[PDB]
Amino acid sequence: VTEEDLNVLAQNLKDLYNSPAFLNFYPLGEDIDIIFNLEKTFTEPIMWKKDHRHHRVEQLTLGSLLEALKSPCLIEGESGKGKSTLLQRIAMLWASGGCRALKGFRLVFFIHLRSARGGLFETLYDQLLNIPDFISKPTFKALLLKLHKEVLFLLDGYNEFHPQNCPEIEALIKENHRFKNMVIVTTTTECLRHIRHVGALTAEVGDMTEDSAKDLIEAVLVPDQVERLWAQIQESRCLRNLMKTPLFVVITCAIQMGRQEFQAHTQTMLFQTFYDLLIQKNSHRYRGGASGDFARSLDYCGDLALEGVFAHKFDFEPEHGSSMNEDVLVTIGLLCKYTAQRLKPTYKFFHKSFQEYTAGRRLSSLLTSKEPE
Amino acid sequence: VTEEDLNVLAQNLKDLYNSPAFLNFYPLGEDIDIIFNLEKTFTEPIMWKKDHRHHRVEQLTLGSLLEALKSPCLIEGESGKGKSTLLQRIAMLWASGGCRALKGFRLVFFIHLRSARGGLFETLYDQLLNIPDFISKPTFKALLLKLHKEVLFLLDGYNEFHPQNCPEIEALIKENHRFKNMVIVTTTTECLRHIRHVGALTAEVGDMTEDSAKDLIEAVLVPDQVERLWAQIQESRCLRNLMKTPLFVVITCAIQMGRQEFQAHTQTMLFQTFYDLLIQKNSHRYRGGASGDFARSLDYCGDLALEGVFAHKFDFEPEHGSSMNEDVLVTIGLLCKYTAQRLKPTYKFFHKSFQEYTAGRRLSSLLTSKEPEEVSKGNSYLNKMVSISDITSLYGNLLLYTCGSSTEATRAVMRHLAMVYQHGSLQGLSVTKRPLWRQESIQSLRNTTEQDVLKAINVNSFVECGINLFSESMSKSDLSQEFEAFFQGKSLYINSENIPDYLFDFFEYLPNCASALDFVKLDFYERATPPRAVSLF
Repeated sequence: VTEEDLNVLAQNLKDLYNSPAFLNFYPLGEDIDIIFNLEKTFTEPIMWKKDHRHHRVEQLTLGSLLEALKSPCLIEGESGKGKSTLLQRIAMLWASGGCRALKGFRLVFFIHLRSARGGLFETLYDQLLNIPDFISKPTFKALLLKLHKEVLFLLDGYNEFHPQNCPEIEALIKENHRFKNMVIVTTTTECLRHIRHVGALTAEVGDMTEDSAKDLIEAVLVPDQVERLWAQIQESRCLRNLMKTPLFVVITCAIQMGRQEFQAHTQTMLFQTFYDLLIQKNSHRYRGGASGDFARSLDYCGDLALEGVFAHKFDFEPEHGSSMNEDVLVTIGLLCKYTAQRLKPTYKFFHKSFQEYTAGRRLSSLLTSKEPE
Repeated sequence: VTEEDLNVLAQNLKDLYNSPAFLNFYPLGEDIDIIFNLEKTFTEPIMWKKDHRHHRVEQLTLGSLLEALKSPCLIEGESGKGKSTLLQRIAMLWASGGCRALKGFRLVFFIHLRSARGGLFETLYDQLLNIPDFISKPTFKALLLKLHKEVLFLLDGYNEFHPQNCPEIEALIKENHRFKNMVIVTTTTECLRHIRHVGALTAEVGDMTEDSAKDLIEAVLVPDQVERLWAQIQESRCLRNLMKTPLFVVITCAIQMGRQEFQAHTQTMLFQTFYDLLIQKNSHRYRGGASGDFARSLDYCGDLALEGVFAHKFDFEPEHGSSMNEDVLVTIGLLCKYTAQRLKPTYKFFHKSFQEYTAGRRLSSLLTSKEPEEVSKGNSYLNKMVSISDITSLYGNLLLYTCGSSTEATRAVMRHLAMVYQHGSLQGLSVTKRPLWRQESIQSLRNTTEQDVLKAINVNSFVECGINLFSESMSKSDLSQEFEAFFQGKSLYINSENIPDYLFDFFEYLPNCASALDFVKLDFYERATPPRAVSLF
């Protein structure tokens, strides 16, 4: 293998993203479905470049980010599906004849932070698989540098990231000044402060428009069924604004399988299914406690959850000492937190008010409790 | 070996499928026979491409799928013989001079998900066997790619699939974007969601036409024997629609070996043989439990089976916790399930109503049980049901299913038939529908109003149910004091235009109890010509 066939492999890269796995959503193991296939669901992402002060600076979309792009990305957004497969499809835009700055990269490689295997470049072979056999890893670095700007990489899996297989992960980002290719560095936000000193670019995924998010609802629902829902979020302004994030939409999308029109009817009972899903996600992730009883920790801070409605704020600071493990919920996403100086936890995963049902629930846990007191 | 001899091996592939094993059906170890040789039995498959929403999009057959084909297939259908050998014969169509898009592939290889052996390509050698000796596995992949679209592969065995020999199975499908050949990926449906993200094509095997399915019956049966059966599914619309699937056909096909014409006679007793066959298939597949007592789990959910007739639905959600193992039946096929978001189990393997006998059977299991209280528990399931009335819904037929199930015990059933005071239901029925008139009759001369039978309109509706019930436990003279009393104070009225064949049926063992009824009423139009009527008297 030589570099003259990089006009072969490049085409192959364009067909790496030409598959439903990239285009069908939530790609496994559920496949819930979160929403729908990514292409009908896909739209330009609300993002905002931020300052070092810790506040937003300008409003970007990828379409306007294309020529303004720099590397590494410290670009971040609130947890959920997030970067999803939409950046993958952004690559797919590089492979759909997209704007020139998507072709400003002769080769584009999707990268997986979430899974890794020696030899470490073969992770991509263990993922992308289009890796030719002649190219040793040194050869592969030498090859990549033959060009120096003609490759882009998306890193997928920032919380999923663990200590195992940790080296030559920061090398793409920190040693990017000598790796010469550009790259988009995946972030969750709990974690971001682990690379807040590496990336020449940085943006915050702003909450999506409610209206734009209805373009999500549309893909599975009949269009009148969507209009029925459109009447349904008129029920309340708190319901109407749920559509800011695609996740709330997913919360009401999971319900249409049995119904032509529905409500919960409570905005909170909608919210509870999502909490159980949260339990579902973290069962492998108990991170201490017994079985599912890590769940018990949210209950341990239940009178706290009680306090979110009650202390006029959904924001808390985890208790000093062994109870700091309460911020397990940030790990769970019940309480995901914003990196900031003198930072303290909040429930927002997008919309901290989402935690209102649990506060009502704790009261219920009190009402259905073993004794009158 | 080189590629210039791929015009040799290709011909050999065409004779791989040129064998009875491909063409004779169910290919081992039974060979039941399911139906017949595949060629007389073979027809174009009802399939429907589906959307990501989880509903059908268009109606395809393979013949129209030939040029529209894409790869991988997520194409699926309800469990049974399914893809059978019919796709194998589709290959055989590629090797029978078939349409151009079957020859759009220079080489076609049948693949077995069900059995595998290293080296893994030699599985095909251990199956197809036409694998030349020079071709190492790398050589074989390089060779296959020399062409990049000129090979098709059918994967056979999706539930049969296991963890052993699992790698380079998804490589044909997921790494198909670099394997360049097309391929049809076998699916069962319980399993499908394991590749719902790999296949560029996807279709749902729609239930076959009843009429088309008779082309199945024809291959073993004499043609008049088939016509006799054609009269036999006229017995009931539920029987008539059984032919939607080839399996129900197999259920009645297994019976012709001793008979020129037959019935079960119950649509359910037909259904029971199929259940036992289900037990037969899964004995190697006990998947927990002791011996055959995995069967006991359906019984464990027996009061559930009871509920399928009873909870107006054959659909259930398996119990949270260790009992989720109940969906063993999905593994068994008693309850196969549709993949879908927020999915819960159903009995359909094709036609979930098939489970109606087991619900009747559970009641029987209660009636034949070691003690009177379990029987009364079975009886308490009759505190659930109001008269024949419920012929409109799942418990109507239920007493039938109770009876095909048990003998003497249906006297208990006859007791509730005496506990009927509702007269069925009067909705949608009128004493002025039988004559077809809006004007005074002879029956009208007997009364001061236009109506009256209407009030107790289903007095003879009861009788049709009754002849079936009499017939179902084959209840002879044993249940006669009851039936003299059950049709008492009632009248039956027949039109000549709509004369049933089933009235001489009751007259099996008890024609005399006809005089429990008051008047049998007959309307004779068009011509005085009634020899068919008298034959009854």
